[PDB]
Amino acid sequence: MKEVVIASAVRTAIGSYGKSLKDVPAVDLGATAIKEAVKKAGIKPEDVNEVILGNVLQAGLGQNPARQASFKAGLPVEIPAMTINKVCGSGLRTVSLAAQIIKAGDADVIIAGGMENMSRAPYLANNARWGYRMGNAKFVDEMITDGLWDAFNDYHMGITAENIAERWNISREEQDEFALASQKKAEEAIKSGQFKDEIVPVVIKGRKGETVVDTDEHPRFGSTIEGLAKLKPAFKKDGTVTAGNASGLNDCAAVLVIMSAEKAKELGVKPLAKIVSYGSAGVDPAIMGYGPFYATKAAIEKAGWTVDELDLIESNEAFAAQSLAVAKDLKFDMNKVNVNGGAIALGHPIGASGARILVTLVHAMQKRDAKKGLATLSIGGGQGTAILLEKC
Amino acid sequence: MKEVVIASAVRTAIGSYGKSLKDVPAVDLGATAIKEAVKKAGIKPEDVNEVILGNVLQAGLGQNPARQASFKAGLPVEIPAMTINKVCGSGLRTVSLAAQIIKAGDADVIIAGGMENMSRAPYLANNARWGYRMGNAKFVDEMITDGLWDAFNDYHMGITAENIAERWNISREEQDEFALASQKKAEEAIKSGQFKDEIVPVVIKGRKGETVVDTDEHPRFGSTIEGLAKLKPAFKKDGTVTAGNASGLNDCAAVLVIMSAEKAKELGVKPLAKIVSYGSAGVDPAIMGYGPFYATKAAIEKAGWTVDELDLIESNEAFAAQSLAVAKDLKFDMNKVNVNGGAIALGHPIGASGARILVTLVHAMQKRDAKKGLATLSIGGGQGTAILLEKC
Ligand SMILES: CC(C)(COP(=O)(O)OP(=O)(O)OC[C@H]1O[C@@H](n2cnc3c(N)ncnc32)[C@H](O)[C@@H]1OP(=O)(O)O)[C@@H](O)C(=O)NCCC(=O)NCCS
Ligand SMILES: CC(C)(COP(=O)(O)OP(=O)(O)OC[C@H]1O[C@@H](n2cnc3c(N)ncnc32)[C@H](O)[C@@H]1OP(=O)(O)O)[C@@H](O)C(=O)NCCC(=O)NCCS
Repeated sequence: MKEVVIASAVRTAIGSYGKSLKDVPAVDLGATAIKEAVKKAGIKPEDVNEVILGNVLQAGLGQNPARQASFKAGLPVEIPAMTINKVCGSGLRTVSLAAQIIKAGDADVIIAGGMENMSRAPYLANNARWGYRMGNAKFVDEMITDGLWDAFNDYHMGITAENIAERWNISREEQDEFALASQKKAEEAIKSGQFKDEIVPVVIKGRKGETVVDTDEHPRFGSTIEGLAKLKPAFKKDGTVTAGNASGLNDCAAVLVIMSAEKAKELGVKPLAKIVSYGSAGVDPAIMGYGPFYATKAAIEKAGWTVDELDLIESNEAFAAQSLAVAKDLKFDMNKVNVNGGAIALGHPIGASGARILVTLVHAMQKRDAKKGLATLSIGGGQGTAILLEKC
Repeated sequence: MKEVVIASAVRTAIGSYGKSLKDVPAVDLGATAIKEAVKKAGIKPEDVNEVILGNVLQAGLGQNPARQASFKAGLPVEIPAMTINKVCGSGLRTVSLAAQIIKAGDADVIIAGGMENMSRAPYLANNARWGYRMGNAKFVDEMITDGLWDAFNDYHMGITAENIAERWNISREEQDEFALASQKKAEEAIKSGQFKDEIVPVVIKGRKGETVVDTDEHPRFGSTIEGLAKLKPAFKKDGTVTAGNASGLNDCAAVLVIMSAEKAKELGVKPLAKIVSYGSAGVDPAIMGYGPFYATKAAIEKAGWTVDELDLIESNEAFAAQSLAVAKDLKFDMNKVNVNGGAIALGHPIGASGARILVTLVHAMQKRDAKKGLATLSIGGGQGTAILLEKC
């Protein structure tokens, strides 16, 4: 097989629900990231063979959101594009799909990653076409239905976290301590400039002014264990899961240029990392948060690695409960996990999230000179996906 | 690299808008086709490595429609799934994506295809979440916006068909004659049993009864040139494109089992066709209907074939105008094109359409003993995709 590398890795800041990125469509976040990713790779727009982007809340975004992001980015109309939906895994899975297509001999350069604007999701009327006839009906929150609700069990993803808290015996306190540690890591990383290299600014041009968004806004600086302990349960009576130990609803795009090592050499690109292996797996939807266990095991086996060999790990924090279960069973050294904070603090912009963690991983590997890295995350509907990277 | 084969190919009947399959969600049509494809292929569900399905109108369908179809088919939960949106080409692109993943060394057996229920598309309120504040707004038809409207030029796909008609001087009369020919061929094919081997019946459990849908209902038997000439332009004043010479809005699923030739031999499968090559291409969105010209050329070049070596062709009839343009420029022998009718008569269920013409092609190739086949179609947003088959 051809070897496959990451040439550049870029993301917008992660905006909070209804806040900083509320007026910026997902496809415009995506275009902002694409332009800057192409520029950071040091290639020309004409060098890209395909665009593959994750997006989950596609409702009313218009034909083929990936194609829209591409066009708005200045990429030639000649380049094909497609939009992938694997829920939370979308943005990570496009990167392994890119690797697969390159290994198949069909391209040398692919723009991958994902984009999401949860703040902009519509409401739906399911029976307006042919009519309600009589009686009240549901005005459906598309964000919940398309992104956050289990289609088999008829409950919120937060209930899948409670299921994991119950079965693995992970206490509210353990969940709150994990959340607090993520907040503290995120604050320290932001203030020490760890994200400065990876974040492309988004310029919001209104009728009257320009505003620049370039800082993650979701973290709660000065978080305390007492603050967390007082929070009410978010999903069920007497639940362990709360807004403080669950990831948020957020807006972001994150994009990587993926290439064959031989194309990168030819074009003078200095790659950030090699994509070593990857894997995807399914699990019972009721415990979807455990998906990364199987996906990580598959990818590691494929690579001929072990977990102990890993230098840095990004394991997406959909919920403390599930992150803890996964870490425990994979026996992670928690000092190597989400060293710049995770999604409890930073947010979870579902379509983008997988790509966002990989962006974060590859920049952290460069800065810390770490040789081997893992990114993996859980997927609503009962899946996991993972990618292993090696420094070039 | 590994050789890639099609082990089975099945579709539901194509229902008309608001009619026979109005009460059957896309994911249920998909599940129906998946179960029958796995059966026809002669494999176990546990031999399947991934499910990759096209679906365009995802709004309110719940998390990850491909996973839902996979789950409702009875496939084991350990199998991963993802949903692809490349508009009209979604269903065909999943097949070449499967071939790429297999060629990459990452799987041996993939369920691919597409599913769509256009009758069931919701209406949307885009600003219900944070408020309209004041003034009337749009109650958005999600089928139009997500499937049929150009995101760049702000007009219907039918206007892209007028554009081609104007550029190429394809007259109303020429479009109507092409339409009539498609209708006659579909009638002949339906009545002569050509679609019997490929159609899986859909069993609808109504309160009143149990009903079975197993026949394509869109064709209009006894269509006449005079009947076509009386129709009004559907998209612009004094236009050439009408309801009669455009494809319809339709509901269907079409699924294929794709495997390495090595695995097929190990499992005792007798394949239907080898996948020889494939391609995708982008064009200006305004002339999207021309996408197959470039896609087809790429595929044929990769294969080192020529157009005149083709024994059967399925070139999707999004509109008579664009089918006629692609056909003139690729120089097709029209007697080998859409021999069982095309989408003007049969319908165009967007996410499934590209898989549906591939199903139709492979069955037609076994019936007529043809050696080489091409499936190609246009994509809204200015793309094309194509697959080349050689009969085993
Ligand atoms: C949990 C959830 C319902 C909360 O949504 P919300 O009510 O809009 O959340 P908010 O961020 O507004 O938080 C509400 C209040 O909780 C409190 N809160 C949240 N995090 C806190 C923290 N670290 N410390 C103290 N208080 C906190 C605050 O009081 C906040 O009010 P404020 O913003 O005025 O201070 C939502 O984030 C959610 O659904 N998350 C899970 C997402 C998910 O399932 N993703 C898919 C994973 S597979
Ligand atoms: C053209 C379009 C708007 C028509 O929608 P519609 O009005 O719902 O179409 P209908 O099937 O109801 O047809 C309307 C009337 O036209 C007439 N008609 C359609 N096909 C006909 C034919 N072969 N002969 C005679 N009359 C015909 C009929 O009178 C019909 O009324 P009836 O069924 O009551 O007899 C719709 O099919 C469309 O938008 N098609 C294009 C889809 C598209 O763009 N797809 C994407 C491609 S990239």
